[PDB]
Amino acid sequence: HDLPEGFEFMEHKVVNKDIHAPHENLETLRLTLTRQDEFLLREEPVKCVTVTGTNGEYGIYPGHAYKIVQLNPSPLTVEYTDGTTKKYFVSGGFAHINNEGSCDVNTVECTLLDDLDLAIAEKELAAQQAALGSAKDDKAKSVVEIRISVIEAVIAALKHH
Amino acid sequence: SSWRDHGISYLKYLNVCTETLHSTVKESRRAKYERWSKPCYTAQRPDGAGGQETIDKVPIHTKDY
Amino acid sequence: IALAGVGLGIGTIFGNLLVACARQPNLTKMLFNYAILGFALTEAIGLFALMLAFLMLFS
Amino acid sequence: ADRYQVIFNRFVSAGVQRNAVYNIPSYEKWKEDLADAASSDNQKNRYLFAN
Repeated sequence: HDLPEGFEFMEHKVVNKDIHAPHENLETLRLTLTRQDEFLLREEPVKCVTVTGTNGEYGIYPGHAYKIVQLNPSPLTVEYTDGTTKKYFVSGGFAHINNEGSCDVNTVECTLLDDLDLAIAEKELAAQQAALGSAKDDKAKSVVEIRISVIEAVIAALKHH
Repeated sequence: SSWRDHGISYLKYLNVCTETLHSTVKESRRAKYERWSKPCYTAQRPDGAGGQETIDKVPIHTKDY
Repeated sequence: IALAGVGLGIGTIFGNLLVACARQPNLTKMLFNYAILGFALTEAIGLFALMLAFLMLFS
Repeated sequence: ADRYQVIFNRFVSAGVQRNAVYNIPSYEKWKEDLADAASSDNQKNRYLFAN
């Protein structure tokens, strides 16, 4: 009796480059954008991806050093080698960058910036501001601040372009 | 930012962010997106009488955080 | 006084070396070799300054 | 808790539903294993990830 492990059914493993190996010049980055155990892009070759981390923005191009990034509610840009830009907006998650030329961006929610609307964000922001004064306790204030920050980021992303 | 000092965990922060993001979605698409944030989960234990005693270990809604 | 900028430099190298050896333990040999190389290169400058000092002290 | 074992059903195909397991060790044990992988040559596949 030996139960399997759910990772055995997934054959698309992660390719980690060895320390003492020759370098390779890459022209494309394999992106893997995921939302709630669902991918929008499957190892798509792209020219670059811009992700807003906690410390600041990161522009990931092929060959970027191995790194882990804790995302914040913000836009995410993907520019293909053709010259086409695709912009999403994420609410949180992580981004794993591999020196072998892969970037796995696993977000709790990743939705097109077009799907978002402006007036809805404005009214929700006003409601949250009104409720902040009437916050039951400190925890409610922090939660309302979180929501207000998310809405402000959404509005800034929309107004930028 | 200030939510960590109050004991709020990271997962609850993610849930709040997603709920706000869904609330910011257009009218048409929200019908789909809202299905990924509506709480429909509860904790229960069977008592002697058969009633499903509901637990309060973790809040279900975001306003209860 | 030139040696003040030499010895300090050596420290800098070894400083960084430790940090590197902390985040790449399996690549210690190459880092140590490069650190020795840098130390010798700085010691070259140190010996130039020492030679000038000896020329001005013993003549 | 030493670990958190999740037991579920994996849907291989329309007529095949096996039983699969996810093991989630405690933060302390995970940290120890991660440090061992980062330092020691063992767990060579997680070396970069742990570091």
